[PDB]
Amino acid sequence: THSHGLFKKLGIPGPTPLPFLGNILSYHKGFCMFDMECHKKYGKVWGFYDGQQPVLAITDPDMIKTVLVKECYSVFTNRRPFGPVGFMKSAISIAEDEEWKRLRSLLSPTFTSGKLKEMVPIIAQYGDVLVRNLRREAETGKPVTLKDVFGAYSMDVITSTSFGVNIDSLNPQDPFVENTKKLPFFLSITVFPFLIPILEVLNICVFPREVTNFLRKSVKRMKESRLVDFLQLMIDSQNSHKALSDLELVAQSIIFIFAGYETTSSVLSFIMYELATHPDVQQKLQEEIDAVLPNKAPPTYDTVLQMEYLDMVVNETLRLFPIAMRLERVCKKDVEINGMFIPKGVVVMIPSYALHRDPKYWTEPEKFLPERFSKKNKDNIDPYIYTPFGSGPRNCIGMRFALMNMKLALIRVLQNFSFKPCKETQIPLKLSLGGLLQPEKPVVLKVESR
Ligand code: HEM
Ligand SMILES: CC(C)(C)OC(=O)N[C@@H](CS[C@H](Cc1ccccc1)C(=O)NCc1cccnc1)Cc1ccccc1
Repeated sequence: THSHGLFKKLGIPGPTPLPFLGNILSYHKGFCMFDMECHKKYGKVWGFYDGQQPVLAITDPDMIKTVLVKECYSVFTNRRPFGPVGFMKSAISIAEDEEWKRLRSLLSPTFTSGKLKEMVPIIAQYGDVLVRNLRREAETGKPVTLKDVFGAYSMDVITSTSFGVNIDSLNPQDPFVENTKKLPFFLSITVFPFLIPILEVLNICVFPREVTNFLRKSVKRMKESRLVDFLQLMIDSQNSHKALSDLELVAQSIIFIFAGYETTSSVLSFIMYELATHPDVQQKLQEEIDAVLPNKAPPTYDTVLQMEYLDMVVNETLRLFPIAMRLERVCKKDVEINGMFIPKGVVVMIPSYALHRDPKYWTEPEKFLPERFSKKNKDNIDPYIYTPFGSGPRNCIGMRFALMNMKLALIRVLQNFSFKPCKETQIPLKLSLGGLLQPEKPVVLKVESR
């Protein structure tokens, strides 16, 4: 301190920081709106402060490629630290430098296309659970809270694809549904991040210290009972890198569970909102599914990859609602990328949400228009502008699994039901002014049987 002269010095523009707070008062309308304003106010690069922490936004595709791919192992390797984490320091999304590179290696083969084709029959069976829990609400002409029913399915696939456990968590108190339920503080970190090590010597975990105590033992119950799913594929790996330890493995289990719980369910809710508020896209998708799977035939790994309009709908939804909002890398050395000095310790940020809604790359960016991703037009889309799964060595490892999971859900559900707005549906949907990509009011819709 005071780091607050850095961008003034480097000749990089940006909003003037308040003492201690930096620019965080500007987060009151949410990360997203702040980024969009800076992008129009300042242009291709700018700089702000989360407390004393300098953040350099970049929006040049080449420069973004340099950061995320070209200079990844050398400079922009780790994400911005947050804490206290405790033993979750060993989770892949959290770990750093060579220990991350190791965890990335030991867990990469789990996420292969071939391993994912063997999860399809299991992910298929809960697609049926999802339809019956839907019909019980459709036959009773009462509006439906999509996050609950998508959450219950997304919860079902996680427990199954990651440990073998098999519940219809919507309807009992099966010993597993509840510890995963615990699925203001985090803003006080930003002004006082010098207090993270304080909390790390106090063993306060941002992960409720009890959930983790439940699964550290629950895994070693499963580990010593067996002795097709993620835990097996990880136990099988630990049989050039030091093999995955037992606590290390639990920490990955925790990452996968959250990674694909609120994500899968949130995205599915954004897609169903768009398909209800655009009934022709919905009909057109329903037709393509009936063309590929006539007589409500069950989707397989290969018929899913055949559905091009389904892919367009998923991609365009993620353009509008990229649930990460930003990508970030901590610059670990004095570097120069594409003619611009970047001093060590700066956090480099890619404003994905702003870049997805930039009129300078998107005609009518607020409109939901799947055709942007027609095989005709899909080629003009800059892949360092549309980045819903990141890019380079540290992108979303669960990308293909998440696309596959969501699409199986949609096919099964669109085969059987159409989706209409209720009077209680929020149109236009508004994003949580807070810190997550979720709707302000939950998405509720009328569900009717075909
Ligand atoms: C629609 C669903 C999802 C979306 C849009 C999404 C998006 C992202 C993004 C943007 C990142 C940061 C990438 C970067 O920094 O370049 C990321 C990281 C990550 N994601 Fe996902 N994600 C989704 C679901 C999942 C799922 C289901 C898993 C399940 C295993 C998963 C596992 C991970 C991991 C482990 C990382 C950190 C990877 C690393 O640092 O090595 N994600 N995701
Ligand atoms: C800075 C602030 C306090 C505002 O929020 C964060 O601290 N958020 C990141 C920090 S790691 C996060 C750890 C985690 C585990 C369980 C519950 C919550 C969080 C993680 O592994 N999530 C996986 C994931 C989630 C979503 C998609 N794909 C994968 C989460 C993250 C974002 C983007 C890429 C990678 C991680």
